[PDB]
Amino acid sequence: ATTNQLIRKGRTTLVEKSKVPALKACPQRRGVCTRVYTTTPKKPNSAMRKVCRVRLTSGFEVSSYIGGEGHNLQEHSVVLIRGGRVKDLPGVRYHTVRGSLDCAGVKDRNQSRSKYGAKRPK
Amino acid sequence: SMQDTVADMLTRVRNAQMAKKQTVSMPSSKLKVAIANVLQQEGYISNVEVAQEETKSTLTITLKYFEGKPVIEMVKRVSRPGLRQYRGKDKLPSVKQGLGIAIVSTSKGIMTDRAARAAGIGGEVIAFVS
RNA sequence: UAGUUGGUGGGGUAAAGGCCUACCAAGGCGACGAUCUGUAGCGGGUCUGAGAGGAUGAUCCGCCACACUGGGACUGAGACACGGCCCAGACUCCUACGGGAGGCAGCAGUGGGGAAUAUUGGACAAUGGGGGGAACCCUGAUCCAGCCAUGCCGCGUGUGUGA
RNA sequence: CAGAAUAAGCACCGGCUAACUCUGUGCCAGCAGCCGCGGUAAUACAGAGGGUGCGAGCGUUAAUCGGAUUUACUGGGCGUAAAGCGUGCGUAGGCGGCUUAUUAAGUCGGAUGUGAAAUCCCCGAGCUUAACUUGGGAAUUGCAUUCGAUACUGGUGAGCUAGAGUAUGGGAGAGGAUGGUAGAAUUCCAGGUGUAGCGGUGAAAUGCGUAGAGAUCUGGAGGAAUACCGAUGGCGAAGGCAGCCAUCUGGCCUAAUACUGACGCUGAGGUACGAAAGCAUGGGGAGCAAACAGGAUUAGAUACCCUGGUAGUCCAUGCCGUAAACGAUGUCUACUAGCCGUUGGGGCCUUUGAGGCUUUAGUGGCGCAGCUAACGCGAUAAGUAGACCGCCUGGGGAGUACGGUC
RNA sequence: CACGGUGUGGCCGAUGACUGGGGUGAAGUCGUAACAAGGUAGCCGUAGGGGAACCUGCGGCUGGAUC
Ligand SMILES: NCCC[C@H](N)CC(=O)NCCC[C@H](N)CC(=O)NCCC[C@H](N)CC(=O)N[C@@H]1[C@H](O)[C@@H](OC(N)=O)[C@@H](CO)O[C@H]1NC1=N[C@@H]2C(=O)NC[C@@H](O)[C@H]2N1
Repeated sequence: ATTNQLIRKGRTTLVEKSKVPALKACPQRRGVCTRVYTTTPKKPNSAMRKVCRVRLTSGFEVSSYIGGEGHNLQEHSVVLIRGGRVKDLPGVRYHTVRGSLDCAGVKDRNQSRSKYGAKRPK
Repeated sequence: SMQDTVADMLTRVRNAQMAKKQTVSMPSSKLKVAIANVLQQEGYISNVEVAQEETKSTLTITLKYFEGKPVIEMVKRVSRPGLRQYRGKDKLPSVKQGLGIAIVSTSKGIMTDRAARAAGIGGEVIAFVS
């Protein structure tokens, strides 16, 4: 581009889009579990993944992953969701915080307890 | 069309040096003569001649070679008709840490960047030579 | 774009001025973006970056604007006035149905919203502000205290020996 | 004053990235920022042992800049990776040959005023240290006024001819428009000779023929296209243009004088032209041939093959505005080894007529330097530089939807 | 002159029986269009036809093999 072309038309910059639009620039969001179900991963993975469909205070209806082994969630539970992708479950872009509102902490764990929200055993 | 005769002169010099010519000739003008005189004083070229046969005038430059390489390794137009460059006395460019010369047109004549710094004036940066 | 652009006579203001009005003329703005439309308080500054740039405008300081929503004026040196007046609108409260009352975006606090942000505290001793001749009175400005690992900085949770 | 007495957790150990083994489970349970782990010996899942990094904190999520030269002013690209408009002309704008005088707008220098305080930085001071507070500086890269300089750019006056253009002689060409005309061939029609096949395919069949085909000879009708020449030839801005003749008409090449004196280059919007197919109205219709019909092939055949055949292909007057509209390479200018062809001209030399040197404008093959990721380009650059315009920013969704113009 | 009312138009959003195409997943069905001369060279524009990739006509390109 010549100097005259730069003066007539500048350099355009392309705005970026957030990977977690349902959070609406908040670190976490409250929601109500519309569904609690199980999905299968894409290839080359094979498992039985635990997912929930949650209606957020932002107005969106999204899907969140439940981490750890064993969860007490059912429909109409009130949960807190944060960002985070699974990358083997299509369309799942958020995680559920274990041990926050209705989600319980994972039991029988003693390593990495702050994630999964397990209190320190005596 | 031809719109930058200074750039034409610099390009002729660069191509002649790359082709190992001994002499390079072009149509003449007082600005090119001044630039050639500055180059000769700085030692990049050997001799400058002007032949005035008629209304036309021809400028001739004798080139220098040293240990199988041309003396002028880089000559670059800086200010151009499409973008003119002016610098103050505190922002005059330095060409490879002073081992080169930046030709500057100032209100006191055409001189090198260090001469302009010594005189405490700025001007238009014509070319970088090294 | 038709008080629209300019001019004259007059009005009006603390003061220049289409600020207003009666005539006269056809002017004025626009690709150097007018008109319309979306978003937005601005700056000193803050973060990042080698720099050029990019992002941002809490806490401190300057300027502007607003005070339940709109339209006005009064008093006064100064307001079109957060805790003043008049009018209109929505909402809320007391009533003995005769009649009345109100505006926390001041400090504290309540409900709600939210992932999330504190006490219905003390004193005018200090610095200021208002009144008074003074004594002195007022001051949720301010100076302090309470709560929170929210951040920065500092310290401790012991030292030596002991095969 | 009494007494170690009241006081230690969090993340991680496959690579990026410092820190490794054992049990449990067997593509399950689960982990995961990216690449990826788990299907019986899992350093990657869960526990334990050990270790690593931090420490009153440790991790996760969200957000900004960076790394990102990933919008490139500093500081990128467009032959084949994304990217040159199909091609011209031209408006605004950008840029613009040489000499000279003048001006001081751009440009440069000095002085003065201002650029609040706080903040950042430096030297100190006070906090038991540090955070923090604070004195003084430096900085605030800016703005304004005024005084100077005149190399370059701009303005003004004068001058010049190397760019650009004009007149006069000569030359080549399928350049364009209109009309006429010639020869070969296909098809149809009539007639003469003459008798069983013709045509078609890998092989066949549909089809034609004893009211006589095919073959052969003579004569008519009509349409479309121009063998040989013919060429890596020519002309045109591009799209494109081929028998011959006349009329109207554009550009180009070439020589020497004379003339004007920068009159130039590019070009957002705009506008003109623009293969084939297609559309409208009226004509024409030999051959060919989308659609369609029949015969074959095939598992099926909707196709490739065969026999027919309508629109169309042709003319007149208009529209449409798209192509792998390609050199996948925008226009203009200057410079940078050589060798061998060819087209249209100019000059010189031999010596009788045909050759040899040059020079210029096109068109080709190699190739030094240089450039490129490579392939390759290489005076017809994709090399070295300048002026202006167009365009690109991962692959799909998508040259799509909505709106608008035609 | 604020607020208000009437008539008629413009713009923004939400919603709507039914309907069209797109993407992702999984390999169930029908074929084999492209990549070798891919078994009819491929592709571009345009027009017609067809269950579907696609086929055919006209013009164009080499980003086509072998002679
Ligand atoms: N100043 C304005 C002047 C305008 C004028 N245009 C002059 C000009 O500017 N020319 C520039 C030269 C660029 C040239 N077009 C590029 C090129 O040549 N190939 C494109 C690059 C592809 C690849 N990287 C090379 C390649 O595959 N090569 C083949 C190859 O050698 C050979 O093929 C086989 N199978 O062996 C040959 C036989 O066919 O074909 C060549 N291919 C071709 N030969 C043709 C040709 O030269 N042209 C037209 C077109 O047909 C060309 N393709």
